[PDB]
Amino acid sequence: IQKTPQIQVYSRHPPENGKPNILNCYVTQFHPPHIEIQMLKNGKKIPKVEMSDMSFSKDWSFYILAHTEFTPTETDTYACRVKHASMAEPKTVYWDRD
Amino acid sequence: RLFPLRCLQISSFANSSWTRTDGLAWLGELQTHSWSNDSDTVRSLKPWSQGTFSDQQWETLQHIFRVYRSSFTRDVKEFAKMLRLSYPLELQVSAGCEVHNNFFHVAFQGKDILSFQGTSWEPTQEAPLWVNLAIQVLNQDKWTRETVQWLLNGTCPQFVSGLLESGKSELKKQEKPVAWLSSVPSSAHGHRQLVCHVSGFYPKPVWVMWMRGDQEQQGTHRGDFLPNADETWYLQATLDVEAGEEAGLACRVKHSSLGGQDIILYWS
Ligand SMILES: CCCCCCCC/C=C/CCCCCCCCCCCCCC(=O)N[C@@H](CO[C@@H]1O[C@H](CO)[C@H](O)[C@H](OS(=O)(=O)O)[C@H]1O)[C@H](O)/C=C/CCCCCCCCCCCCC
Ligand SMILES: *[C@@H]1O[C@H](CO)[C@@H](O)[C@H](O)[C@H]1NC(C)=O
Repeated sequence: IQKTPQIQVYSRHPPENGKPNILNCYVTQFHPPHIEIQMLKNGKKIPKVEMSDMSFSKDWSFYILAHTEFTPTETDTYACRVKHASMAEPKTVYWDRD
Repeated sequence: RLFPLRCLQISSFANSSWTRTDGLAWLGELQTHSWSNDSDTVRSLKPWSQGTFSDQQWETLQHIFRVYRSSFTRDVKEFAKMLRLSYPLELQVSAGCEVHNNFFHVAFQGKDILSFQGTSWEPTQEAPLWVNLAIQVLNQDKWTRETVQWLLNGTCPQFVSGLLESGKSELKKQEKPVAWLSSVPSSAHGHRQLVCHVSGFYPKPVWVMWMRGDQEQQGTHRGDFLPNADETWYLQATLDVEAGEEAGLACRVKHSSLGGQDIILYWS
């Protein structure tokens, strides 16, 4: 059967405006392994995105890490969008900072 | 401190024309090898990925895997036409060993179907009837059953032993965590959710708990261990608190890399 991907967005370092940081997008619990992942700045697709090799847990569900360099500001927004066959519409999760 | 070697294979078949096979190897929590479908070579990710194995011992395994990948793809397409199984096909393979037992597990459509036990393939306890027909064909292949038995009991244990010694410096490494606080609005009115982020720590074990004085807050919710790109871990512990009862709250972090020195972060 198909499994819905869970999405988690988090930064590598303490978020500070004007300071370069790393944004992570961790997608888990999905099947089939065919999946499309995009990280967004202000709604636009970030070109410089690297992804680790896709792997699977003990239970045969897949997981994969996406990350990119980003400099957070007051007005900028960041999100990770995922397209999978288990969902009719793409799922978007925003980066929550304060 | 156990460091098992997990050899993972992800083979997908959309149609009779399209197919991919990607692989990788885990030693504990560190990825040691990367096997891209587009490459004829299993790529090493670390200076000690070969271990004790010489370059000549390594190329032997290199050609074996190259043959296996082409042969695996052929056999699955053959088993599809034979067992009357419809595309798409999803196969996953989990093999390897740990030096002090070995294992070979394959999965069809996210479910276990068979494993390699002793000297032959056996179907799983929960497995469809057509699996038994596939086992009968697989078990007729005497050369494959001897090669797998030779890799799991002969090649693998000597290889893992070579990895643990050649990479003991990186496997036993200690990275110090860095913590910070934040607060998102809670679902209930008059409540707020405090978040204590902990990132950059290694190895995996870590202790995070919200505190008042010396009293541990049992309302603390520990999250999952999320990976970073630099082979370090991320973790956050949340706590729902009422408005006006946020004062006196602190997040305490304990890790082996700190050497008995706690990380304390009082709120506001
Ligand atoms: C630890 C060292 C490595 C560390 C670094 C790892 C690098 C990272 C990579 C990770 C990926 C690891 C995942 C893969 C596991 C490792 C490989 C282990 C298996 C090696 C198998 C070697 C043997 C092999 O390739 N056999 C292949 C060639 O066999 C030979 O073919 C010949 C014709 O070309 C002849 O027929 C011959 O028989 S004869 O009698 O007629 O002469 C026969 O023995 C054979 O095709 C392979 C079979 C593998 C089957 C495994 C699948 C298990 C059951 C799954 C069935 C699914 C069917 C479902 C269909 C919907
Ligand atoms: C994956 O590699 C195999 C090996 O030749 C190749 O046949 C296949 O076309 C590759 N898959 C894709 C999608 O290019």
